[PDB]
Amino acid sequence: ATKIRLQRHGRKGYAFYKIVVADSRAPRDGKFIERIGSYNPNTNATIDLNFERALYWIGVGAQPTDTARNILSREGVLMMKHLLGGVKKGAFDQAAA
Amino acid sequence: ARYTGPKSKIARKFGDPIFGADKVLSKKNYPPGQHGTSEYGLQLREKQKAKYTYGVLEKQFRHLFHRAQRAVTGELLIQFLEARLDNVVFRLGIAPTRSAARQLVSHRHITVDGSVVNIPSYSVKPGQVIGVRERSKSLEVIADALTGFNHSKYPWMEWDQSSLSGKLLHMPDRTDIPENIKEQLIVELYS
Amino acid sequence: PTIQQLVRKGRESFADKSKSPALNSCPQRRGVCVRVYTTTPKPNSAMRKVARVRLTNSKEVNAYIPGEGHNLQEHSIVLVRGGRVKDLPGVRYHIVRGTLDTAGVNGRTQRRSKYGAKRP
Amino acid sequence: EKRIRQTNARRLHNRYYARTARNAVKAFRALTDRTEAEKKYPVLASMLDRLAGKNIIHKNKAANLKSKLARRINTL
RNA sequence: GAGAGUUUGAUCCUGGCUCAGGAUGAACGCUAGCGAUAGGCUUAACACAUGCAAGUCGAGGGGCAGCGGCGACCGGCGCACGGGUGCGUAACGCGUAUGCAACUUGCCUUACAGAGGGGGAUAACCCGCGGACUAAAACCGCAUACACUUGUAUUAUUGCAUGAUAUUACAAGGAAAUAUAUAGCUGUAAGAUAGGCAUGCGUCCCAUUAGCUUGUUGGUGAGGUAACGGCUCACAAGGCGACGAUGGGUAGGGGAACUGAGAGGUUUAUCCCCCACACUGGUACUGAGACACGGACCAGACUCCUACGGGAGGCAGCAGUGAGGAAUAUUGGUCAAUGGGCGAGAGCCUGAACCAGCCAAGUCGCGUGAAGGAAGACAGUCUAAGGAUUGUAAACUUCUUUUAUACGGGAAUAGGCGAUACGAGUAUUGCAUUGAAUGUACCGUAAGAAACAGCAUCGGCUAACUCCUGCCAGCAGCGAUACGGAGGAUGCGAGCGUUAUCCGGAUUUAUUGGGUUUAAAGGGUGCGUAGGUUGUUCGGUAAGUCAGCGGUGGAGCGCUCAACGUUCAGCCUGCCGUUGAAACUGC
Ligand SMILES: [K+]
Ligand SMILES: [K+]
Ligand SMILES: [K+]
Ligand SMILES: [Mg+2]
Ligand SMILES: [Mg+2]
Ligand SMILES: [Mg+2]
Repeated sequence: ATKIRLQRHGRKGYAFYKIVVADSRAPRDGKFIERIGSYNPNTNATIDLNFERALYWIGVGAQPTDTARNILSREGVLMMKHLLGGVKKGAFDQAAA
Repeated sequence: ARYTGPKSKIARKFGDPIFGADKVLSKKNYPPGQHGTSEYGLQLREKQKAKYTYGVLEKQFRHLFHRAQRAVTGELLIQFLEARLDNVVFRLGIAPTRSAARQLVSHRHITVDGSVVNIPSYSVKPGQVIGVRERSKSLEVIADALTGFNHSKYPWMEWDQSSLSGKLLHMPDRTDIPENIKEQLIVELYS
Repeated sequence: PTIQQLVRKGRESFADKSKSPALNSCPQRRGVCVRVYTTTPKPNSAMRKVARVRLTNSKEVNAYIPGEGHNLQEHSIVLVRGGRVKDLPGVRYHIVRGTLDTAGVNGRTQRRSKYGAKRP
Repeated sequence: EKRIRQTNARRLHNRYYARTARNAVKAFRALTDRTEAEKKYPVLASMLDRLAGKNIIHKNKAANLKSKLARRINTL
């Protein structure tokens, strides 16, 4: 299936991951459909993320891995519950906390 | 590697007092050897003079040269050579000679911006602080070179004896650096 | 030629031959000393020591023996490298000293690495 | 051994129904009477559709066979 | 964006050759301290033995002989991926750009409908390769679905020819899985993903390779396929070729990488995309998907074992060993991280991957000490003077680094409380192979740490002794300011040289950018086919040409510094689509 995962694109002893959308059958650092961000666990962890594209792929049904799911839980990408029109029409703001 | 050999032989070969003052600069001053020139000879003499006076080997010197070419090329190569941790420490007077400055930097005695840097080739950008280690401010050898001498003849160092630090205002122009090196010869040789 | 002549025919570029064809694009080869003999130079008048060697690449060539004093003999396994001698027609290869059967030159104190002599 | 046994059993199972369906279409292809063709069509179409939804053959193959037989019986 | 030598007694040209430079998954000789980050059978799709590499589900079923969970069997999913190799293949194989109104697509997401009723074997077990009873989310009917398929229509709308999309109908036919709220099951549609087919242009030499083809070219019909089609099967005759058909030889192809101011070129070592393959051929089968990489059957080598009745392996997965060779490493650790497979989850597995070990080892960085100390002893060249030489010897400090000790990070992030009743947002819990590994700190010490090449010209660097053949060389050549040693000198420096391969100077294939009287080079001379070129002028067109619009394909930050990682400004200037212009070429 289509997945959201991290490819190790760095140096020995310095792991830098690229957040991409790719088929499950593709190799880990090989082919991908779209690049949606970056990830660095060495700092105290800087995350770059395309919010619109990540929302689009999680809406069309790309299954994220565990670490990519945590990265999407951060930066508020899993707000599809709030954006599903759950008997409301306004948009809440939880990013400030 | 490092030269770690005889210095008076190089001093008598080049004539100029690159390492400092010595009695052999005035007594028996001639190129060394029991037996003792083309423009190649003079260019090689100039390049080796720069290398010996700044403690740089050939590959590092070539890297410095083409870095200066990428970013007058001979004019800024000299300031690139001057902007070095050992050279800046030596010019601040905290160490007697350039070899002493190199050893002091290589050992855990010199900090840059509060962090100890022990690479004696680290390029020092303008507006940076180079200072003695706070754990090595009370060495017998560390004080006689700075205190007492107090040359302060360079209008690009700020000393601030009350903190034992030092600052580089800006890269000095090619006329204010007291080095007898014709950069045109070196850039012609490497061109 | 005219532009149309070049369009019809074009330009042809030859291939430069290799100066050591018996090595088969290898730095060194291994052989056996088929014969050990002496040759005369083509205004020198010396006695140059050469060996006819059959290399493992199915080829037989002549290899000069540099230095003074060779312990080699017939049917000896030797290492053969490129390099020719100007005043000797024929030979175009050298024998590496200090490798396999060939021994280093005794009593050498200068240019030691070119003749396989250790530090004394 | 398990894979070999499963493949042999499934091959025999598929061969049974595929050969039965092929024989059914072969027998239907020699019919002449319109009423006989009309009363023999639905069971053959049911068998073909069961095969197609049962993955012995393909849905497009069953559709092609059904279309061919219907167009044949539409012209006596 | 450059040159040097070399034909002569001495010139100026022409022309080859040789050096000088840069780069290797290179090898060899001499000599070797450390750290970081790369790379490691280039020779043969060579042989061997051992072990591992693809399993998982007791929330599917019969059993428990084993204390809860599970050996084994039936069943579901996966093993077509990850990984390895470059044999074969001048081909819609690949690159670039499109089309499918001729296509298929498990797992995933969303929407709409449904899960009602039954019956056979059979594995294991039992009893001796045979006999009997067994269960299903295994297997197969029946009921239902007009959201699907098939056939006949009506109303349309609209295309690119064959036509396509929707409605409104009749007819026939086609499913399921339940288990302990969760996990789910079936049909249909849309999306996403992955494949398939067909196209325009580009894609190595040989004419001491000139005709090739007989389902070959087209039409009708039928069959077959996911699908069009000579894909296959039962009239006309064609089609393709000097813009190179056909035949032969050699290559996997691109981005990269290296290298040239540019023109470009070389080569696929690591890395990524596509293709082909799994000892050699043939056939398939199972599957959503197969050249089936740890699946069959048969036919061929070859190799191994039996106990002569019979059976096994393919080492182009990861590691030992042997051989070939100039030459390339451990029968290592862990699933902690990333990625996969299965599972409701916990979790299990993973020679992918993370790591470590070995290897002058490609690149980068550091050390082998820092400041003073007069002209010891021992070497040379001249009985004194000069070179070694501030060099040693002591006397004063420092520890990068080595050693002994301690602290030791980071890579590790993932019960209630709204409530839409489920998502989702918040606490807690263990979790490191690397690993005394970075780093930090403490004693007592310069203590443990420098080679190699060449010094007569080109070129940086000269005395004396040998030899006067032995020798040396890239050239002028010497056989010595050229051979061998001793003293000094000059390069580079944990490296220095030798060999092999590839580029530039080379304009030594010259479109940019060469020539043909005498240096190589005008056909013996004409006529003429294909082809190339086209006086002047008036209008059309828009093929070349030009322009616009779309689609596609240096500055920071972190490594203590640097190599190196990483981000944005910055080219896309190649291809395609769509609008305009008309001076020149073409018509
Ligand atoms: K962190
Ligand atoms: K399947
Ligand atoms: K893992
Ligand atoms: Mg180095
Ligand atoms: Mg002539
Ligand atoms: Mg004539």
